[PDB]
Amino acid sequence: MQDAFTKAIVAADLRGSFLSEQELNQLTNLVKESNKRLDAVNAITGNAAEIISDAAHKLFAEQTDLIRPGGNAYPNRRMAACLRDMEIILRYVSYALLAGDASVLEDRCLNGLKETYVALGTPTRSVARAVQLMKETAIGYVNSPSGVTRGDCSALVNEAATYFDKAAASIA
Amino acid sequence: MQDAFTKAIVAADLRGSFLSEQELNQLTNLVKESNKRLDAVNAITGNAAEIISDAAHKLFAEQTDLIRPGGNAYPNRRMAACLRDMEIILRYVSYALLAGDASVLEDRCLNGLKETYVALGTPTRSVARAVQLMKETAIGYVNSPSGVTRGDCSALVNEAATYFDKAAASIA
Amino acid sequence: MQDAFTKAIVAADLRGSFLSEQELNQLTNLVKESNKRLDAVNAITGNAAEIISDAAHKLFAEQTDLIRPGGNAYPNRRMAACLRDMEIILRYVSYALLAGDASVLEDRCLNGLKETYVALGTPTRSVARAVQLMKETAIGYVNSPSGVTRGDCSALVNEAATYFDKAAASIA
Amino acid sequence: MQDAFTKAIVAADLRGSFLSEQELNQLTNLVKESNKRLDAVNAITGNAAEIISDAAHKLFAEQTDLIRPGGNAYPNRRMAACLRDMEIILRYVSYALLAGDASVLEDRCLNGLKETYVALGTPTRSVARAVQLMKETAIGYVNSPSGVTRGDCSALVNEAATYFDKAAASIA
Amino acid sequence: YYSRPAPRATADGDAQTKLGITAVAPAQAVELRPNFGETELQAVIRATYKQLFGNTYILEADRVVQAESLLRNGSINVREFVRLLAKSELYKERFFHCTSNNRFIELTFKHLLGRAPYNQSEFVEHLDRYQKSGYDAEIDSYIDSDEYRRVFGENTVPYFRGFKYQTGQAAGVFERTLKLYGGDADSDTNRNRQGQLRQVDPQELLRSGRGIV
Amino acid sequence: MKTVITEVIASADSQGRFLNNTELQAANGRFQRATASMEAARALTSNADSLVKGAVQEVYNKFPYLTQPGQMGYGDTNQAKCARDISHYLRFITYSLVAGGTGPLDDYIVAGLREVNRTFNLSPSWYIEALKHIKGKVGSQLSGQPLTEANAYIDYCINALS
Amino acid sequence: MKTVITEVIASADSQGRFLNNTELQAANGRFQRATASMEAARALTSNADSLVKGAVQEVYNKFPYLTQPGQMGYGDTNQAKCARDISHYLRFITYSLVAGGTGPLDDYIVAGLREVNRTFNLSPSWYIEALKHIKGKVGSQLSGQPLTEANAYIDYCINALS
Amino acid sequence: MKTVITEVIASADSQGRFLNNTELQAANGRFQRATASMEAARALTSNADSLVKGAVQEVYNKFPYLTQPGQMGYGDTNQAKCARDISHYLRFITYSLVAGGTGPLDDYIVAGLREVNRTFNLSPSWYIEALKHIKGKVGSQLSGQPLTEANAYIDYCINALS
Ligand SMILES: *[C@H](C)[C@H]1/C(=C/c2[nH]c(/C=C3N=C(/C=C4\NC(=O)C(CC)=C4C)C(C)=C\3CCC(=O)O)c(CCC(=O)O)c2C)NC(=O)[C@@H]1C
Ligand SMILES: *[C@H](C)[C@H]1/C(=C/c2[nH]c(/C=C3N=C(/C=C4\NC(=O)C(CC)=C4C)C(C)=C\3CCC(=O)O)c(CCC(=O)O)c2C)NC(=O)[C@@H]1C
Ligand SMILES: *[C@H](C)[C@H]1/C(=C/c2[nH]c(/C=C3N=C(/C=C4\NC(=O)C(CC)=C4C)C(C)=C\3CCC(=O)O)c(CCC(=O)O)c2C)NC(=O)[C@@H]1C
Ligand SMILES: *[C@H](C)[C@H]1/C(=C/c2[nH]c(/C=C3N=C(/C=C4\NC(=O)C(CC)=C4C)C(C)=C\3CCC(=O)O)c(CCC(=O)O)c2C)NC(=O)[C@@H]1C
Ligand SMILES: *[C@H](C)[C@H]1/C(=C/c2[nH]c(/C=C3N=C(/C=C4\NC(=O)C(CC)=C4C)C(C)=C\3CCC(=O)O)c(CCC(=O)O)c2C)NC(=O)[C@@H]1C
Ligand SMILES: *[C@H](C)[C@H]1/C(=C/c2[nH]c(/C=C3N=C(/C=C4\NC(=O)C(CC)=C4C)C(C)=C\3CCC(=O)O)c(CCC(=O)O)c2C)NC(=O)[C@@H]1C
Ligand SMILES: *[C@H](C)[C@H]1/C(=C/c2[nH]c(/C=C3N=C(/C=C4\NC(=O)C(CC)=C4C)C(C)=C\3CCC(=O)O)c(CCC(=O)O)c2C)NC(=O)[C@@H]1C
Ligand SMILES: *[C@H](C)[C@H]1/C(=C/c2[nH]c(/C=C3N=C(/C=C4\NC(=O)C(CC)=C4C)C(C)=C\3CCC(=O)O)c(CCC(=O)O)c2C)NC(=O)[C@@H]1C
Ligand SMILES: *[C@H](C)[C@H]1/C(=C/c2[nH]c(/C=C3N=C(/C=C4\NC(=O)C(CC)=C4C)C(C)=C\3CCC(=O)O)c(CCC(=O)O)c2C)NC(=O)[C@@H]1C
Ligand SMILES: *[C@H](C)[C@H]1/C(=C/c2[nH]c(/C=C3N=C(/C=C4\NC(=O)C(CC)=C4C)C(C)=C\3CCC(=O)O)c(CCC(=O)O)c2C)NC(=O)[C@@H]1C
Ligand SMILES: *[C@H](C)[C@H]1/C(=C/c2[nH]c(/C=C3N=C(/C=C4\NC(=O)C(CC)=C4C)C(C)=C\3CCC(=O)O)c(CCC(=O)O)c2C)NC(=O)[C@@H]1C
Repeated sequence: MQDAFTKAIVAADLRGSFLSEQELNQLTNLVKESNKRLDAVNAITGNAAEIISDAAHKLFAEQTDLIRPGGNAYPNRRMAACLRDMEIILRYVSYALLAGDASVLEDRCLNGLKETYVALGTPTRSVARAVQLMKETAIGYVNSPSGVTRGDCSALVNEAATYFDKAAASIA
Repeated sequence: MQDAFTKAIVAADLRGSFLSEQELNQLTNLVKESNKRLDAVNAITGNAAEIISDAAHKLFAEQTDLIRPGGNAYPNRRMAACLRDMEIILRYVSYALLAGDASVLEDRCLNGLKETYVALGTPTRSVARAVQLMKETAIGYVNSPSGVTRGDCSALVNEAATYFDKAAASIA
Repeated sequence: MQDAFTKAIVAADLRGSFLSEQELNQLTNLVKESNKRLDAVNAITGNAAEIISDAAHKLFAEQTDLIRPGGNAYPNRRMAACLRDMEIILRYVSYALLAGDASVLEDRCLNGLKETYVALGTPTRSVARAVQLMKETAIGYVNSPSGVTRGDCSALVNEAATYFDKAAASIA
Repeated sequence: MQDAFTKAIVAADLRGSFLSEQELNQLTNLVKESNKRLDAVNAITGNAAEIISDAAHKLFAEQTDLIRPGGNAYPNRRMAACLRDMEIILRYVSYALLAGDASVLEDRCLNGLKETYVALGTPTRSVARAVQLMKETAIGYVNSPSGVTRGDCSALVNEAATYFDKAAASIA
Repeated sequence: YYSRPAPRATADGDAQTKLGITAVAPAQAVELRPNFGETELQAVIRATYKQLFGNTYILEADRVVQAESLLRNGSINVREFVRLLAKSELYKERFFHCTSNNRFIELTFKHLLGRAPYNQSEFVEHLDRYQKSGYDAEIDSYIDSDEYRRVFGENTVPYFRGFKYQTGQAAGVFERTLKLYGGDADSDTNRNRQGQLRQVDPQELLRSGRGIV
Repeated sequence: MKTVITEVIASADSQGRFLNNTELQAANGRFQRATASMEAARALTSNADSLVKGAVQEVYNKFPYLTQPGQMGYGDTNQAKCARDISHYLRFITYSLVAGGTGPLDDYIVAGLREVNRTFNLSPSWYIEALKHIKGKVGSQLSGQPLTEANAYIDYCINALS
Repeated sequence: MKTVITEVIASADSQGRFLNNTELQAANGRFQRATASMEAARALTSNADSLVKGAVQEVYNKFPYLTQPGQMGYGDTNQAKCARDISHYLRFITYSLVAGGTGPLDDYIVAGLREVNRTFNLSPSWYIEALKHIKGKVGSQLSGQPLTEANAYIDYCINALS
Repeated sequence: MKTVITEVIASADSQGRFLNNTELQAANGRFQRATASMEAARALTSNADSLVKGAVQEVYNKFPYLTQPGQMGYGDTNQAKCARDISHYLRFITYSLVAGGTGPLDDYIVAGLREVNRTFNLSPSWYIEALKHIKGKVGSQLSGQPLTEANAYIDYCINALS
């Protein structure tokens, strides 16, 4: 696998060089944010169940047909599959967020996902939608926590977004 | 898997509806024929060995080259395979006949058979031929038994045919 | 598998015939050379380690980049694989040499190799080069042994070459 | 598996009770020593290779028969095993040391070791000896480092000993 | 007349050698026996490593010494040795963490049973299994399953069952496994350009039945 | 989908053998029974609606608080759903009778039941009552084997739900 | 049992390798955290009882009907049980804080949670409230990291329950 | 590549679960340590060259005969290589410090070490000295935790080599 640190290393390796001082300063800074980074993750994990639950409700309010006979989220088993999937995607996203790198997400999760969905007949569009719905709810928590020292998390928040979006895009 | 009953169900499900009274009457009558249906199957199974034996003889009388050195049914090992295959196809056909549905046959047996045969270099045409030869012999028994109450089996006989033919076609 | 004898058989079989007297005399003669044949093989096996060691040194002196960061033979892990590949190829070649037939080599060793090399990004040309480097060194031993009865091994030597070359070609 | 913390928990559980304040104070202080604890482990791991190498030399100087034909450490194959084993035991000891509990070492390695050795005909006595030889060398490092903050490690040192000894005993 | 070179005049072997499946087709089976010579042990070990890891190259450091010792004492059977290898950092790093679960399932299917996946349902039972319980429970379900026990049940190294007719096979294994095997020098490799990707296309699965769930 | 017919085929298929007398005997069983099964289905199909109303209703009596504001039973949307759901159960039990196996029930309803219900906080209990109430009504319109069949399937769900 | 320390050992053991720097770094993390964790535990342990009373209570307010006769909340036995259970949850949470991993929680509470709850018809919802109410109280006695830790674990259960 | 962060993800991933408190604790450890690690790297990176010269040199003192004609230490090419190699080892050691795991070392240096060395008849011994000599020098420019870290990694190789 890969993450922010390892990555920079690898790059450096092919040049054949010690790490540039400039490059260290990326990592040095990254460290400093750690605490923020962590809490972000913690927030997702803490609220996981909910995040999904929520997103689902909204997804089905919008696309009523998914839950109608002939739709893709019917019958029960399909609905369960759909829920399961949403969760998974989330799980990965979180992982990435900690790593500070998309990779884990791309390789385990996104890679081949679209085509799977296609073969099954799952409407990729809707999947993507769900991912976004999730995104918003998730940010909601990341950004509004309780008992945490107040400061600016934007930087992290945006990176979070990006991950969600890579997801949305590749699925779609 | 699937069969006549299950199928009708599934259809009904996508409409989202209870079964039509009309539709019940398909199944109701299907039941009535059961006994006939069964005997048909029984006849095949009872004569299995023979059916094949016979068909083979005829197949090789026609296409002498198969059994000539360098042909596809030579040497022994190949010949064995060829016999084995015939049997299998038969077996499935029977299955279908009982189910009252092609599916089982199409999915496990036929689907991708052609491609296999291609890759191996086995001549699909001959295979198809064999299937027909089988067909005729089989019907022979279905249609001319002993100790059964005399009546009309045509309906079943034709359906039998169709199964054989789907086979012939998809292989060919 | 296959080898010189078996092969001739197979040919004969497709004609459908007993072996030609002429054809026997090919095999009869082939037998006579056995002893030479054997010693040839023995020479390779005896010197194996070195053959490779040698070839490698030369390979890396020539293609400096392979061992540079970013090249294919760097780092250790990769280097190890490359040595190992060389051994495997050699091993097979020897096998062939004994069999008196390319087949074994083509099927087990060369078959699929190109595509692998492609996917990995390994530069096929260099691989081929290595194979040759090996060839020359190997012949070196085959052709200059000690304590063997003096005579002419050319016939064998050339066949050896061919094997190496089939290798070079199919890889390249 | 188990360790100091987990253990205390489990005990508490069967009483059905919250942890006694007294009991917390065991763990509280255990924490405080952590840093020392860690360095201890680090010292072993850092010197591993050596520890063994050393012990072996001494073992074989003493029990010359092991390495003579008919002995248990002869021939090469066996010798290799014997070295491997020593190492393993070491590894486990270290593990324990970190955990702050014997459990892991006994369950993973010691439980059944004696009997194995017996069945093979390995002289358990000698094995035990080796373990001690190791012990002494190991302590040597744990207790005499450079560039670590100077202080008292005794407490840890003794616990280390005990682990080694449990090993020695159960094997013997 | 009844003896004459047929006009096709393909050999017996021909059909296999043209595909490159000549070694795997009726593959040889390696069994460990009640008391084993030093060579039988080392054959079995080589065969396992080659089959589980998919002819990918295992260095001298990658080997797992303990599992091999236990296999030497007699304290674990070959079936247990297989589980230990399968449940291992090295396996997980090659065929699990870099690929997608769809890709992994088809790999493990091939590694632990020489066939490819028979139909789409096989992906459902193994993907849900993985979310419900670990990787580990999933891997077990393979070795634990009756098909693993029925063939190569104990003390036998797993061998490719693909490319030969097996009872209750689906059609279109043959072709599917040809996508997975791809020749004696090919090997599935975490570390090739464009990463680790499924060969089996998802539309051919549905071509074999697809029930609800 | 699990029906008598599919199963024997499956079993036959696995062993790699022709359908012999053993399996046909079994099949025969399914067909003989059908007449009763079919009858039961016609009866449920007809009274569907009425059964549904009665059930939904029941549930509310049984669990008054559901109809209070801020609860699940409250506000028409939910009531509509609640109706729908029970109708889905009703249509599928009928399917099973006709198919001559639990099959239809299993994959459509039983599969994933738990997790669905967990994630949306549907309490199994409710459904159960619905069913029970139904069972009671059915216990009038039907009789003899037809009845027996209806029960079997209805119960099968109770057990799955609980 | 999963704690930081046990895991790294496990991982080291599986590979068959000595504990190297990688793992120690991890360990260091745990034990550094402990100081906060430990504090939290002392706080919960002390107020245990009071938290429990408050919780049990809450549940009843939230679900009045439980206290009615013929229900689960009704009659002392049940109340006793209800108390017991909530206390058990708290005890595991305290244990986990000290152990420095979810381990204790997973093995006692979580594994088999569903089926237990199903067979005895315990509604997850209830427990949850209990927890939430707790969380709220804890949100006074604690602060900063100590608090954060307490939450994490409390939540972990909420998620498992739901 | 094995770093603290990658591992916990991996472990989380295997079990199929979200990162819970357990793993974060571990992560935290990695991050707090980094400050020391990073420092050490800056120090090695700067003095690289000087360390290398000194090492190469040392080796020759230790094994005079290498510099004699017909040996491996002899003729500039070889000396150049010898330099290169040690420099490569140093670069990986710096990489590891920063990555916070042995990962980089394992994959570049260690894996395949043996066979390479065997086939080219590089004697581990040599490398070792190089390292040791280095370790000694580093034992001046650094101090406290920064030092400790540097050692760990340097050693890790010694052990792998031997
Ligand atoms: C929910 C938002 C939508 C939905 C999903 C859905 N998915 C399937 C089936 C599968 N989905 C996957 C997903 C993955 N494979 C992976 O490896 C990963 C990452 C690890 C993911 C996320 C796979 C493997 C399958 C096939 C196996 C299975 O059936 O579970 C279905 C069922 C399709 C069917 O007809 O069987 C569905 C419904 N569908 C919707 O309608 C939502 C928009
Ligand atoms: C960001 C989304 C929101 C936010 C975060 C935030 N956190 C801190 C500081 C800390 N947070 C933690 C958290 C952790 N460190 C760990 O080791 C773990 C796992 C065991 C966690 C959960 C810690 C320890 C700190 C430092 C001490 C403290 O609590 O102050 C800050 C302050 C910045 C800084 O750390 O330098 C912030 C901003 N708070 C917000 O306002 C965002 C909504
Ligand atoms: C006989 C009528 C004709 C014939 C048959 C033939 N088949 C093979 C080899 C194979 N046949 C199969 C086929 C199947 N696999 C399946 O899954 C099914 C049912 C779904 C079948 C029917 C397979 C897999 C093989 C290859 C492996 C094996 O031997 O089991 C041969 C031999 C060719 C070869 O080189 O293997 C032959 C001859 N060909 C004829 O000449 C007849 C017209
Ligand atoms: C059709 C190809 C042939 C034929 C069939 C035929 N059968 C019946 C009646 C019955 N056949 C059976 C057979 C079975 N029932 C079972 O349960 C089983 C499995 C153990 C079998 C094998 C039975 C019991 C009956 C009923 C009694 C009877 O023997 O008649 C008929 C009569 C019409 C009907 O609908 O039952 C017929 C016509 N007759 C033909 O023309 C072919 C020879
Ligand atoms: C060395 C002369 C050149 C070189 C070779 C090279 N090969 C690999 C990697 C692989 N090579 C093979 C090939 C085989 N597997 C077999 O069984 C056989 C014989 C039947 C061969 C020849 C395979 C399968 C691999 C993958 C191994 C694995 O995944 O562990 C490499 C390494 C590339 C990589 O990134 O792994 C190299 C370097 N390449 C050169 O640069 C030399 C000129
Ligand atoms: C050819 C590359 C070089 C060469 C070979 C050569 N060998 C012989 C004769 C023999 N060599 C062997 C060797 C073996 N026979 C075996 O059974 C085995 C395996 C156990 C070996 C290794 C034997 C037995 C003979 C016969 C007696 C002998 O060695 O003299 C010849 C003589 C020709 C002949 O035997 O017909 C030759 C020429 N000699 C060279 O100089 C070539 C470079
Ligand atoms: C060395 C100090 C002494 C010695 C050792 C020795 N051991 C064996 C054989 C085995 N060693 C073990 C031990 C283990 N395997 C494990 O997995 C574990 C951890 C649970 C241990 C500690 C086992 C079980 C074997 C057999 C398996 C194998 O060979 O790998 C031998 C060889 C004897 C034989 O016939 O196998 C030896 C020499 N004996 C001495 O002479 C030393 C005093
Ligand atoms: C004991 C066997 C010998 C010894 C140990 C010792 N260590 C310290 C202090 C520290 N040791 C460490 C080491 C680590 N902390 C970690 O997180 C890790 C893994 C990444 C290690 C290896 C640390 C950080 C400290 C704190 C202060 C420092 O700068 O070292 C002491 C002092 C007492 C204390 O616990 O702080 C001692 C005594 N030193 C000896 O002389 C013993 C022979
Ligand atoms: C009736 C006893 C209670 C009630 C029901 C109710 N149901 C939902 C939501 C769903 N209902 C189902 C059930 C099914 N859908 C299926 O596909 C099948 C299998 C064929 C069944 C059994 C489903 C899946 C949902 C969830 C998603 C959806 O909207 O369909 C609700 C809404 C709850 C919510 O939105 O969170 C309700 C209220 N209503 C009542 O009054 C009773 C308490
Ligand atoms: C409290 C919110 C409600 C309540 C609960 C209640 N629980 C039971 C029975 C059980 N509860 C549990 C729970 C646990 N037992 C354990 O060992 C653990 C893990 C440490 C837990 C969480 C169990 C297992 C039971 C089953 C039998 C038993 O008593 O142990 C009941 C009795 C229900 C019955 O019919 O068995 C009740 C009522 N009590 C209330 O008043 C609230 C509604
Ligand atoms: C230095 C102590 C001694 C010395 C060294 C020396 N090395 C080689 C050849 C090689 N050295 C390496 C080492 C590495 N290259 C890598 O990519 C890695 C991993 C990052 C390492 C550790 C390698 C792989 C080679 C072989 C290929 C090559 O030419 O680079 C030699 C030459 C040996 C030969 O046979 O050509 C020498 C001499 N020289 C001295 O003076 C010391 C004795």
